[PDB]
Amino acid sequence: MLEDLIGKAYLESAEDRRRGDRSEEVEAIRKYIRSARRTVVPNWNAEKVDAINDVLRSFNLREAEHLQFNTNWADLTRMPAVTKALMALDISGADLVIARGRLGVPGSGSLLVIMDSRGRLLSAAMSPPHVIHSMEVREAVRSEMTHALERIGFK
Amino acid sequence: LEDLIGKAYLESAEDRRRGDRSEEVEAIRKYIRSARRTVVPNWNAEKVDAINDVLRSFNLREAEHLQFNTNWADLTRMPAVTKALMALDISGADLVIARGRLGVPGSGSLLVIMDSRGRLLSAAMSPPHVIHSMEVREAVRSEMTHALERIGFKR
Repeated sequence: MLEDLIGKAYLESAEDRRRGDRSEEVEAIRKYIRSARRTVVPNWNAEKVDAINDVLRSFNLREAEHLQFNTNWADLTRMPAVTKALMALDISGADLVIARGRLGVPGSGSLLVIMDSRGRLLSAAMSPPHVIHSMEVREAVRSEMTHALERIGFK
Repeated sequence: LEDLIGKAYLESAEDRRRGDRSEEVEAIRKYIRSARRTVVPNWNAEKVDAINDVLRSFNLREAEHLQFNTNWADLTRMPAVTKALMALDISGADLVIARGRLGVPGSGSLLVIMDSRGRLLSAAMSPPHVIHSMEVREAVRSEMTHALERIGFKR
């Protein structure tokens, strides 16, 4: 499904017919997520993985298995959350990856991403650095996971 | 920023990293305030004017904008980031602000603030317009506002 719609969207942009995202594209992202047989999270922290899984369960989505690899190494790259997600994909071969880490440079706060089996970005959500807005991490993760799904029309 | 990046990288490397530090977030704000030239690749006057209205309200120098075809960013995996990098590579500016698609078709919008070496300082997102009927200038205004307030700017 996603390849079909990407090919079509790419042709649209190429022919200057692109005027934003289309309801069928958003729907396909939801369908991809709902049908994913294996979802993996590289984050090892139980509070964060449990928060993610709490939210998935609340949307009737299959829970994520977590990996147990050193994820500090992602923090020496330009987009840590995305690097961590790609690491999870490359190790696991999963259909869906959900990962959380730093947005960009030190100081830039947090980004949670939902990525597909070929390394593409389906949705995401962010929080300010904790030093700017205090929020218990489990609630930050819960809200980011919720926002990442609701923003593409999940109920 | 490189001095703080070095120290943050050493923390992560040595298993001492526990989130972003106040001094790091402060450094990002300083970098943004000190920028000699801010460039926006988005050509749409409505989007550029909304960005500039926000910058002005935060006492920041307004962005110049580029005029080139930005549709082609939409054939890449992270269109907003691609667009920002294109703006940086053409302009040599100190600060780039760019808005475009987050990821795959259907994935909504991402606004990024990028430094002179292509690193991500801050960002903000909106759902696809089909999901949230926000007027686009309100979408861009709110994204620009969120991207600055999340790192501690005050209007």
